[PDB]
Amino acid sequence: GPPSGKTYMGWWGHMGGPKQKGITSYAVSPYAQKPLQGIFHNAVFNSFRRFKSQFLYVLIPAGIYWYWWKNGNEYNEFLYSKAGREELERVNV
Amino acid sequence: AEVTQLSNGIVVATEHNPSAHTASVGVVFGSGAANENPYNNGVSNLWKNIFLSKENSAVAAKEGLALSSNISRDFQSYIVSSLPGSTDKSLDFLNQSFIQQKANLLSSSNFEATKKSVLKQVQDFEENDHPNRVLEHLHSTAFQNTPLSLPTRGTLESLENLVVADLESFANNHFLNSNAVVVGTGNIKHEDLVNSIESKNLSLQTGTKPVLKKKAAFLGSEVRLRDDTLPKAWISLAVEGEPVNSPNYFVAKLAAQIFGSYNAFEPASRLQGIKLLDNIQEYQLCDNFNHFSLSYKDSGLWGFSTATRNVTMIDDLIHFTLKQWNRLTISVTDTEVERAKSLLKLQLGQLYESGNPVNDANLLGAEVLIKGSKLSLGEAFKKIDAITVKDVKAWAGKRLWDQDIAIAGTGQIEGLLDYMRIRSDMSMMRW
Repeated sequence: GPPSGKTYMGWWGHMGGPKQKGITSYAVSPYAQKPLQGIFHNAVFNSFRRFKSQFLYVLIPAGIYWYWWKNGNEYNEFLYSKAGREELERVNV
Repeated sequence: AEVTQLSNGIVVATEHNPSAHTASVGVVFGSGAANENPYNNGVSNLWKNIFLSKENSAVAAKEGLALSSNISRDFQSYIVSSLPGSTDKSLDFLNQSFIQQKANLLSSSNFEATKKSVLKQVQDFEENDHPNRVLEHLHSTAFQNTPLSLPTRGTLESLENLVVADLESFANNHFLNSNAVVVGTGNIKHEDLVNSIESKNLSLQTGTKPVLKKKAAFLGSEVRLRDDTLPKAWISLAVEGEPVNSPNYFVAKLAAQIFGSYNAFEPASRLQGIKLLDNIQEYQLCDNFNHFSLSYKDSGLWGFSTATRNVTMIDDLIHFTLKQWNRLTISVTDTEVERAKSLLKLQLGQLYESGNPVNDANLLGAEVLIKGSKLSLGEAFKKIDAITVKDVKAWAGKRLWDQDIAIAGTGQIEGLLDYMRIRSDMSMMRW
């Protein structure tokens, strides 16, 4: 077969990053480690650290769109009651 | 081989050979690199180069004497060679540098010249000798935080803190009469060595070596030293093996002879009766490999080393080798065991019967320190001849089938995969 256009990823041995020199890494077998030692401190302390960093980007847009829907729902309930009958005739013209 | 303890507690061992034209006399101690801590690592390598310094070698050369020294993980040796008939001259030289006078070698002018020479050797070893520094990193990751992980040359960071008071402290704890064996090989007979030692009365104080707290233990782990500016990839891989004085000592040596050594550029090494060579010669997966079985006082290592330039097919070379190790448990044949019996008797016949009395003095003294005697070559040949196919399958099912490994590598090792895909090749999923 013929070759194709150039890419930005390669394969094992020629993946295509910069040259590496001076970094050393260490690991330990999973059979030599004690099982599930992150069931307590990661679930309480670390998940609380991830929650409160990102909760103002979500709950300030969520409170804007919930306040808007709640006033539009309460104004439609007033327009179709008995007390809101002369306002219904003038917002329908 | 004759062993004899004297009246003052000195052990003398001798292997006489009347058809040799030289003689060697020396002292072997039973402490090596595995008797140090991470702070004084390298004091044995410094004591070797103090013995081989220029002012010491010039005194011996005027008498016709040559000096040798060897540092290992379990022992050290200091050997003097001469002509057969100058053996009392080499005993007087060995007396005046270990017993009666040792403060003239540790002068400040001689110590600083020696220390900068050793610092140049370790720096040259770390940047140029790639198959040998990968095997030293395999010892430090398999036996980590245990005495058997320290390198025998020392490290560059530990050698620059050593002073002359560190060498005197190591000699006072380890160069003792209860830790030593006096050896003799070549054209020297046992009774003239004993009568020459007994003529000098030799007080020789009664200390005892310090005992270690930690026992050596194996751990499955890995270490990667990636360097993309190097032309090859060098890899070593091993499981836990047999110590000295094991009942399976020769069975582990025969299993490594089944897979053996290889050189891709020699025409006769491509014709060997090894089934691994059918897989790796089709696409030329490597340049060379060799299988080892290293044994120490506490534990051991069993595995192989390799070097290659086919850096995009590293995962096929590891996969094909580990699938051949699986066959020792299930389907090893009878012709492979009979071929490895004959090649193992040739291999250790060339080790124990070379013509060098310095090589024989190292092998003899290291064995009397552990066992108290030396096994003959005729009795080792009968143990090899009594190994069956059931002995190999029983050993490999305990040591190799579904076991933890230790890996070390340097160079262009991007194509070497994770730990867990190499670990899963230690069983077959078939059985």
